[PDB]
Amino acid sequence: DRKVMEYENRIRAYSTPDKIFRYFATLKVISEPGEAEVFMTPEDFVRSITPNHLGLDQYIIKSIFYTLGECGLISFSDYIFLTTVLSTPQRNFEIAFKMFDLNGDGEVDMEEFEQVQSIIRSCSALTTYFFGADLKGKLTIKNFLEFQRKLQHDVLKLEFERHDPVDGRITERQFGGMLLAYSGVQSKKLTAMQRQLKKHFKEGKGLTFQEVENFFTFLKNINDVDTALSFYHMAGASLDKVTMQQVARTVAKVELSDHVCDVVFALFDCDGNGELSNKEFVSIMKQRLM
Amino acid sequence: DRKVMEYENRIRAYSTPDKIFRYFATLKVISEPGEAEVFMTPEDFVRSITPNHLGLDQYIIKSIFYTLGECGLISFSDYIFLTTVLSTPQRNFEIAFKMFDLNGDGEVDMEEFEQVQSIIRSCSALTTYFFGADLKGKLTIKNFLEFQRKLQHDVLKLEFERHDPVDGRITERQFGGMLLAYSGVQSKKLTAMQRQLKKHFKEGKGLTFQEVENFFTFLKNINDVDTALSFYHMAGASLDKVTMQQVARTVAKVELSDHVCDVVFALFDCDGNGELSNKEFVSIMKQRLM
Ligand SMILES: [Ca+2]
Ligand SMILES: [Ca+2]
Ligand SMILES: [Ca+2]
Ligand SMILES: [Ca+2]
Ligand SMILES: [Cl-]
Repeated sequence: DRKVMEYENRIRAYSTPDKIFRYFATLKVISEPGEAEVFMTPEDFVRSITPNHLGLDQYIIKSIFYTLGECGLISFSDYIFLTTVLSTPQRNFEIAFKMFDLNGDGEVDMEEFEQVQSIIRSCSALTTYFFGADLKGKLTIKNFLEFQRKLQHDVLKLEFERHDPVDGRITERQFGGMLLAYSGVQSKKLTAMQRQLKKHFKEGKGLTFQEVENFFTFLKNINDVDTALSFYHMAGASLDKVTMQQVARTVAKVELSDHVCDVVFALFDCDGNGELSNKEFVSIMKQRLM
Repeated sequence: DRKVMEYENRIRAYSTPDKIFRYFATLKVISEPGEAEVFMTPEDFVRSITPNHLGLDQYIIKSIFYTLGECGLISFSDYIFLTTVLSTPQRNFEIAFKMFDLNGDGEVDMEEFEQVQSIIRSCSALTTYFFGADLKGKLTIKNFLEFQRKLQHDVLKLEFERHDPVDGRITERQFGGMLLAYSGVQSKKLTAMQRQLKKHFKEGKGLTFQEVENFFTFLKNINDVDTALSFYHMAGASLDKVTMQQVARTVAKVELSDHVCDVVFALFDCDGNGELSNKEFVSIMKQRLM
C-alpha cells in the first residue's frame, strides 16, 4: 500500500490547494442554514505539508494558530495565507514589499495594495491577514519576517513531535526521514540510505529539537550558501563537515552540531567519498525552493 | 449605408486589437519564404482611431512615425505601442512608473521591468520601444511624456488635415464633428446639434489648428478640471463660457478662444440655457477616458 503514500505526495505537489486542504482537514462544522466550513487542526496542517482515526464533524440545525482566531482551528482562507507565508522566501518578500511600498515609507497599506492591484490588470483573500479586518493596518518586512519565523518554528515543532521524541530527542533515522521528506526527492538510493541510519548510528543519543531546528534554519538559507561559496571562488565546491559548519555559521548564524552533520553526511553521501558534492546536497536543497 | 459607419465604430470599441489593425491597415508586404507583414500608414492609424481607394501591397518571391524606423510605416507591434501610449493618461503612467522604479532612481530599466514582471505572476512586446532593442535603455516619466505629447500632436494634426482645412482653418461643423467623434457618444440629439453648426455659424472664419489643439489639450486634462471645481467648492457646477476659459487656463495652461467656446457651447448646450451642465459636457468628456 505504498502506491498510496506515493499517491498522496502527488496531491501534495500536483493539486488544487482546495483538493489538498479538503483531503487533510478533519473538521467539518455546519450551522444550518449556513454552509459547511471545513477546518484543519495544526496537526492536520503539518501532515498536509509533509509525507509519511476520525475525520469528525459537528452540526447545528436551526502558538500562532490561536492567532487565527478560530481557537487553534484553521480555515481554508487561513490555509492559503499560512501556505503562502511558509513558501515565500525572505528575499522575494523584500522586493515585492519594495514594489508595493509606493511612497517608500517603510510600510505598506490597503490604499497602496489597492493602487498596485489595479495597475497590475491595467491574492485578494490575504488582505485581512495583512491589513487586519479593518484593512487600516500596515505591513512591515520586519513584522512579516517575525511572523514567518514563528510560523516555521511552530510548524517544525509540530513535525518534531510527529516522531514521538523521547526526553526531547528523536532518532537519527527519524531525522534522516525529516530531511528526505523535506528534500521532496524520491529515489531508491537515498531511501536505502535512510534506513541504514539506525545501523550506522547504533548508539545515537538522538537529535534535540534545537539541533534539528538549527539545521532547518540552514536549509532555509541554502541559496545564500551557494553565493557564499562562489564569493570565495569555490562555486559548486564539495562540502566537508567542517566547511558545512563554517558556512552554516557564516550565512545562517547557527552552530551545527557534529552529530547533525554526521547524520546529514551519512544520508546524502551517496558515493561514500566522505564529502557532499553540489549535486548530492546543495543542488537538491536549493531545488526544494524552486 | 450608415449601418456600416455604425458597424465600424463597434469594431473600434468592441474588437481585438488585431481585428482593428488589420481592418484599417492598407499595406501588406510579403518576402517569401517569410511571412506577410501588414502595415498602416500614419493616415491609416488615425482613421483607425476616429469615426467618419486601394489597400495596396507588394511582394518579393525568392514626425514620430519616421521614428518607428519602418520609414513612416507602422507595424502591428508599433500599433500596440502607439495605441497604448495614446491611451495612458499622465497620472496613471506616473504611479505605474513609481511602482516599476524599484530603486527609486528616477529611471526604469530592463532588469527592473524584469523583476517586477515576475513578482506579478508569482506587455512583453513593448520592451524594445521602452528600453531600445538593446534593452539597455532607461525610461523616464519626462522622456515618455515628451513623447506622448509629440504623438498626440502628430495624430491631431493628421486628424485636422483629414478635414481639408483652408489656409490653416477648418469649419465649425468640421470642428463640432471632431468633438463629437472624440466624445465617443452616439445620440440623435447631439447629431442634430452638430449639423446646425454651419447655420449657427453662417459666417465662421473657422478654427485654426492652434485653436483646435488648445481645446484638445483641455479635453486632455478634463479630470483635473472637475477636481479644480470641487476644490473651490463648486463640484458638478454648470460651466459658462468665461468659467470654462478660466479653468482651461488654470488646469491646462491654455487660452481657449471665444470662438472655440462658441462652437463647443453651441454643440453641447442641449437644453439651450447657455451653460454646460456636468452631464452635458464634463461628465461625457471625463467618461471618454474610462
Ligand atoms: Ca507605503
Ligand atoms: Ca559524496
Ligand atoms: Ca530604477
Ligand atoms: Ca445647457
Ligand atoms: Cl517603489
